[PDB]
Amino acid sequence: HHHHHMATPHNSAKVGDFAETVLMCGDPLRAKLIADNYLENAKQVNSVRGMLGFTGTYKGKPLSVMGHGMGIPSISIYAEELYNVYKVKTIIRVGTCGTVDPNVHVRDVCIVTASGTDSNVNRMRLLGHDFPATANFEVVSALVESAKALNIPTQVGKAYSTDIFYSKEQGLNEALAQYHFIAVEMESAGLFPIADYYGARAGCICTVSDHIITHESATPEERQTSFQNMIKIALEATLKL
Amino acid sequence: HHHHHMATPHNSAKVGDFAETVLMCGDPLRAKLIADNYLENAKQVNSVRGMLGFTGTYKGKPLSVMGHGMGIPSISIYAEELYNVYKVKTIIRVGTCGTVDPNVHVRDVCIVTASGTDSNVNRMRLLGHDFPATANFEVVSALVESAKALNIPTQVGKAYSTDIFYSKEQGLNEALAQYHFIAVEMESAGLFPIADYYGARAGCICTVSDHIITHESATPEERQTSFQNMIKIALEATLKL
Amino acid sequence: HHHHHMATPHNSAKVGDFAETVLMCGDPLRAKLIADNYLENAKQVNSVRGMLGFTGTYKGKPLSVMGHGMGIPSISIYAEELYNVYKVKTIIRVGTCGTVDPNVHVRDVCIVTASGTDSNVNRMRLLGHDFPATANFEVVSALVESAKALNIPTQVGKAYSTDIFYSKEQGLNEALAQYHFIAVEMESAGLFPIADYYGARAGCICTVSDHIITHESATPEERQTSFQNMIKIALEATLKL
Amino acid sequence: HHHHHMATPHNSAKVGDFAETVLMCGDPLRAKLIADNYLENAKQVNSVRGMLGFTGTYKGKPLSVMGHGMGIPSISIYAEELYNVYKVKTIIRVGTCGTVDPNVHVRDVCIVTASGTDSNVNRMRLLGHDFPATANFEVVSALVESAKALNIPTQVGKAYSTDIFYSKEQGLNEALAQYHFIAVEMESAGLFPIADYYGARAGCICTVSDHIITHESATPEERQTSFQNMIKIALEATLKL
Amino acid sequence: HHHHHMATPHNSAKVGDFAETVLMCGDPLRAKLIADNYLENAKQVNSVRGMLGFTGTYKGKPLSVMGHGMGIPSISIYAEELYNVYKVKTIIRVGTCGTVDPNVHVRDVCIVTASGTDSNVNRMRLLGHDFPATANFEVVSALVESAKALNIPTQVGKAYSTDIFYSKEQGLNEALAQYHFIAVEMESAGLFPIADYYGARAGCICTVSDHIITHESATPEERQTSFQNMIKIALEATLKL
Amino acid sequence: HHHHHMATPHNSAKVGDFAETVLMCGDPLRAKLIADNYLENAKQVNSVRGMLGFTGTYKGKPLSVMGHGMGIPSISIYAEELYNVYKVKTIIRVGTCGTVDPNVHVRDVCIVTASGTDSNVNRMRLLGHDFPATANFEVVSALVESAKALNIPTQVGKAYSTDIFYSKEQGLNEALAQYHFIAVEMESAGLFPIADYYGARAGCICTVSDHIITHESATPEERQTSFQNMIKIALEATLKL
Ligand SMILES: O=c1[nH]cnc2c1ncn2[C@@H]1O[C@H](CO)[C@@H](O)[C@H]1O
Ligand SMILES: O=c1[nH]cnc2c1ncn2[C@@H]1O[C@H](CO)[C@@H](O)[C@H]1O
Ligand SMILES: O=c1[nH]cnc2c1ncn2[C@@H]1O[C@H](CO)[C@@H](O)[C@H]1O
Ligand SMILES: O=c1[nH]cnc2c1ncn2[C@@H]1O[C@H](CO)[C@@H](O)[C@H]1O
Ligand SMILES: O=c1[nH]cnc2c1ncn2[C@@H]1O[C@H](CO)[C@@H](O)[C@H]1O
Ligand SMILES: O=c1[nH]cnc2c1ncn2[C@@H]1O[C@H](CO)[C@@H](O)[C@H]1O
Ligand SMILES: [Cl-]
Ligand SMILES: [Cl-]
Ligand SMILES: [Cl-]
Ligand SMILES: [Cl-]
Ligand SMILES: [Cl-]
Ligand SMILES: [Cl-]
Ligand SMILES: [Cl-]
Ligand SMILES: [Cl-]
Ligand SMILES: [Cl-]
Ligand SMILES: [Cl-]
Ligand SMILES: [Cl-]
Ligand SMILES: [Cl-]
Ligand SMILES: [Cl-]
Ligand SMILES: [Cl-]
Ligand SMILES: [Cl-]
Ligand SMILES: [Cl-]
Ligand SMILES: [Cl-]
Ligand SMILES: [Cl-]
Repeated sequence: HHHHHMATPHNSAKVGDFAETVLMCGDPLRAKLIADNYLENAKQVNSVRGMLGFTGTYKGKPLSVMGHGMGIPSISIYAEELYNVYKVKTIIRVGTCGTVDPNVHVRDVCIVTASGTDSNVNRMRLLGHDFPATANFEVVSALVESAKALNIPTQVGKAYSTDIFYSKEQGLNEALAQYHFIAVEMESAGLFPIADYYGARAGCICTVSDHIITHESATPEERQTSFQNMIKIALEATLKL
Repeated sequence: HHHHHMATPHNSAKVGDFAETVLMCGDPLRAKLIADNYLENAKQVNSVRGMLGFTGTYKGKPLSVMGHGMGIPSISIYAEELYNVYKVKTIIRVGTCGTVDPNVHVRDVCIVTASGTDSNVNRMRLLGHDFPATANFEVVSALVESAKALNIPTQVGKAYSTDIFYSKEQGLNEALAQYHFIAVEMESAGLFPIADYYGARAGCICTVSDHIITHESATPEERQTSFQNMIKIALEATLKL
Repeated sequence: HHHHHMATPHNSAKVGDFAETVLMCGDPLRAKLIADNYLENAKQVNSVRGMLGFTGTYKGKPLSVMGHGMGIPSISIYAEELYNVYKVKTIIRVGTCGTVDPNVHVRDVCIVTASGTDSNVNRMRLLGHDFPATANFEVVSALVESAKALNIPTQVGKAYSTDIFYSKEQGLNEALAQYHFIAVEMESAGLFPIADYYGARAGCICTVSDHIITHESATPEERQTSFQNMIKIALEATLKL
Repeated sequence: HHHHHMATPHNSAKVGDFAETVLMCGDPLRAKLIADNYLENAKQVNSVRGMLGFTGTYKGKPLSVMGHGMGIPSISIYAEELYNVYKVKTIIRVGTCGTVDPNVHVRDVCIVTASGTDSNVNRMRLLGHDFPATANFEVVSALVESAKALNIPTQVGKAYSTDIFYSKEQGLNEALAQYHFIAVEMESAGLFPIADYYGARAGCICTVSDHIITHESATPEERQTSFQNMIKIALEATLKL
Repeated sequence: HHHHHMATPHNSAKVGDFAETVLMCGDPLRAKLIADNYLENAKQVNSVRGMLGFTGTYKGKPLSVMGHGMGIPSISIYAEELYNVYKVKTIIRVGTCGTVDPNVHVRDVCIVTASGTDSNVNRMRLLGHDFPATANFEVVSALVESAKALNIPTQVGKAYSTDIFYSKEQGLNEALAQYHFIAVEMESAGLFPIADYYGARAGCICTVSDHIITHESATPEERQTSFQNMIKIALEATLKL
Repeated sequence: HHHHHMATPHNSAKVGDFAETVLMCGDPLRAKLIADNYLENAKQVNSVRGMLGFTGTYKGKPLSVMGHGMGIPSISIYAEELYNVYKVKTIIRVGTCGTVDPNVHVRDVCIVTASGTDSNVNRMRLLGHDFPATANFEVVSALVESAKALNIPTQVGKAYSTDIFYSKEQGLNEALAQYHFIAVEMESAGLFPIADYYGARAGCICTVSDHIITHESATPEERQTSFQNMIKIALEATLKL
């Protein structure tokens, strides 16, 4: 039939169709790959706007995975709905990033403790002041401990979520490196304050695809291996959450 | 084969695969509907991240149509690439919007002359000052004249592009209405300054899906009819551009 | 007698003494020149603070012309009063400007679609966000069509209204040129949002007196000819409004 | 002859035609009244844009008086030129103001020690920080001592220079009163930093025309008497400067 | 002798007189209490401005303790010097705080993951953007694990470092509670970015003295017991760092 | 006994223990030196946090002296309490400063008319606008006249109160010098608006310890002599207040 129930303007899943724990990545096609290779009992629960989402189990524990699109405004829509309408308790963003830090390398796995931003969305939430987009400590710890159990080294520290992929901003990379921001992406800084609003949990893990300073770049095969390592860390972390 | 050439990180189209004129809408599935119903000579030229794009002709004139995702950061990626890598000259954003204006109604067609925003991306381009995201006059005029020839009434005026769909901002709707902003969406304010940077052209036309104040809402069938009217205006406008 | 009725602190005209359409220029002595050479049935209706204003007819249609002084705060006083107390419907600012754009030349006529600014007055109107000072489309179109009928070429695009004539701001000219701002003046960005507040119309047309980058400068005779061309465009446009 | 030498775009006076000490008021017609009633040896030195200026002597000492128009951008043009081109050393702004302070009354004379503002012009001068627009102490003291010698009571304290005469700003009056701002005007905050830039001196004295809270208002005759008291204080102060 | 060597304007300690790990609290008299009750091998190494500092050992491991005064500017001076001149590697701020969170109680121990602020110091470090003042994960984890081993419950989450103890800011407490800020203090947000600049580590642990909403307040004896619990957690954590 | 009455969280003095006039300096040990050498009838009235305060008489007139610590947040606590709880009428800050002005020299005495800042505390008080931290004119005049009677030359003008002693800010010194800021310190800009809030008086006098540009620096003996000159000016000024 040409029409289905819509719980939100952006998601056709019914309440109850999402697990309490959700992995989100920017690319919905990567969400499908995760579901098709790591979940059992899996069903597709959303395809509105092509933003594929799936619910199943990982090692028997309910888990959903869904795309979030690119940028703070896009993840904010999807995450707000997940926490509010779908009653999700924990979201882990899984993704890729650039780096400027001189001691972070392509293929490294970065576990995000907090994320800076050039967006205004968090100033709007705290009377114009500085509101740190901060990962939940239990989520950070679950990711760190899972990586340790898997013998996968990790970088742990700050990300920077920009609204502008194609930066023209003189001095930005130098400041990010001086203060040891390890990951440049476009979303985490929008996710963490929404989790706070709902009394819920969020974190982020990313693999470095490109070094913005040295120009080093992971090949497609290296990116696949990096994502496999990262996704295994995230999946194992969900068992602790 | 498991790998194709990538002209950008987000688009597998080769240079030359996009026409000089492009319609963009947020929903890639709507881009497909536009291509499948209004273009001839059509081919799919991108599917990276599910962000479908197509190139063909409308009444014999080359025209592309592609999704842009939700929010300023997402459209900025895709539009920057279209102007820079693909040498596009004109982008018309086609979409839906809310309204707060007391004399704008659900199903109305809004032609955007400029768009306000709560994003920082334009302050970053003009030394922290106010940079109006302004549609190109030839594009605005082409849309206005096409609607006149089709006997479709239009509202012509300002939009507001927000980073936050799920607004919690007291007083925003009252200020938007007081100054007669006619459309609330999430993208135009990011598109117009990129067109300026490249010495190129952009505009936006949107149909009102929801009245944010009165709670009126277009049914699915009404939204389809509204989109048909709007897309015909946009398509006819491309013949003048 | 040493005292006359004052409808506002800045204007001795009685309500009804201003036509529904008004041209405003910064120099009150230029307002007098316009009245003395282009209006019939003309009377001086204000001289408070030397800010001369006149009401008569252009080709039989009621039209006023008045000075506005230099800068956003000055035009804001006079325009607020015109719309609020005097019930004016349409104001066209007529003036001179500088340019930094590499393809705009001294003596060019610029029709303003929107104006940026370094003033805070528009942030104050929209909860601290970006509020584009946007000309009314009917006014822009009337100016464009009048110039076409007169065979006078025009540049159509963005202005920048600064609070600081004597700029010391490194990088400003480069950013303005990069984004193709065509006119540098001091007032339009304050006028357009006031028109919006009152549900009324405004626009601006300016002639380039000086190229800020190349140092080219119109002679007094060239400025007179430029103003004659511009004023004829504006006057003819009022017949359409 | 239809053309005269222009030392600046806004002033036809030749260098040397302005005294080292200048009184400026917003209304050029008031500048004429001051010249015609208090100066000897007087000549009109500017009439561009109707912004009348005069040079003569007060009690034998060279003194100029000129209008400055309304608002920070207007006074900034004229004062920048006076200090830079005309080599002026001291400017005293003489004007009218409103008040919100519960212990300041209509007809009071206010001597300004510093002026707040809603303009961005001073942030632009100090890397975005707070730059207090501060009167020169010798000027303040000369005004205070002159008023004492004339037995004229004065209020001494902060002004607030707004870009928006027609305020719509909730809470502004309450904050201004809480911190004992004594005068509301539109110019001093732009004058004092320009004097600083040139290593020169500035101050301001104003008479209260209106109480913004109680709605009390000076009659025309009361405003004349107030201005007479204020101008005598300013004139006597110039003899000390 | 009336004069001693000064390695910095604020500290008479010689380089080498501070251990690589330092506890800092606002009250220098509390620093003395910590040294006199928990350190062996202890000596006073600074008394400039009364800002007492001490170096000794805790369970044999070198450890310093010093006051930092109240507010971001004060801690910034002392911490900058400790990392830069004294080559410190790890600073743990130990202190007291208020809370607004409905589920945080007087006497609770809060381990800070990141701290918001109303200061501009971090915007100045990151081109005007949002720079989250973020604790080092190893420090956070050491505090969490030490509290667990001591069977002391802890709250783990965000602090807010204000410049204004005596807040008059309507809506601040409501926003802080909505986003589950657990601790209100005046310093952590200045410490963490300095540690980042030096490639070093910092964290913060605080005990709740007052509930800002309910008005509950710890008695002097309760504050002593709370501080004893907190200091034992911090001291044990230093053995892991 | 291990516990005393606390009128505030930071001051054990009882109401009435502070005189209506107070000198404050950053270093509490310097407050003690002032009390021990210039006051009679003196008693120590506070030692909480080591922030020594004393009350006695100078030439028979009640006078207190107390430390304020370093930075705007610290002085704000102590001064707010002094005006609010202790009913103080006049505070003179006495301190040291740097200078960048080319005509200000080490050992000079600077009397502050107003102070700029990089803090947000004054924007928070005036709806986000520019609120000049302005000394009371009677206090400034008392300091100026006292220095004259003592034959001590003074510089009179603007200070700049920074949150960051260890500046890394390119261009700051050049802007401060261009606009003739004479003193760089960390506190005055926080004191003056608090005095305004309470309808009370404040000022500041400082001696130049270091020239930030030329690197000149006062020796310890020169700083002692400078402080003696400055404190005598301040003490004599209190007799006029
Ligand atoms: O260098 C980078 N900058 C910004 N985002 C990045 C970068 N590298 C990876 N991403 C991630 O991939 C998308 C953009 O291609 C964004 O969604 C972001 O999450
Ligand atoms: O009320 C509205 N606010 C913001 N965006 C809207 C609204 N109505 C339609 N859109 C449009 O649809 C997407 C969000 O659903 C956004 O991409 C925007 O373009
Ligand atoms: O380059 C320019 N900058 C700013 N304003 C200008 C410029 N050229 C012309 N005007 C116009 O003339 C007055 C100032 O002389 C301003 O009122 C503005 O409208
Ligand atoms: O209440 C007032 N607000 C703002 N400016 C005022 C006020 N009263 C007097 N002026 C003064 O008069 C002009 C405006 O009429 C401005 O130039 C200002 O200097
Ligand atoms: O509610 C509170 N607000 C701000 N700082 C606080 C609060 N409670 C404790 N502190 C802490 O104690 C000092 C101020 O008394 C500050 O140094 C801060 O660290
Ligand atoms: O150059 C300077 N910058 C900032 N503060 C200074 C300077 N010189 C003196 N002080 C003063 O001394 C303390 C810092 O050492 C601050 O409290 C300030 O009042
Ligand atoms: Cl992805
Ligand atoms: Cl589905
Ligand atoms: Cl990049
Ligand atoms: Cl769409
Ligand atoms: Cl494809
Ligand atoms: Cl909404
Ligand atoms: Cl003009
Ligand atoms: Cl008249
Ligand atoms: Cl210029
Ligand atoms: Cl006047
Ligand atoms: Cl003349
Ligand atoms: Cl008003
Ligand atoms: Cl403490
Ligand atoms: Cl010592
Ligand atoms: Cl509080
Ligand atoms: Cl001191
Ligand atoms: Cl005591
Ligand atoms: Cl410094």
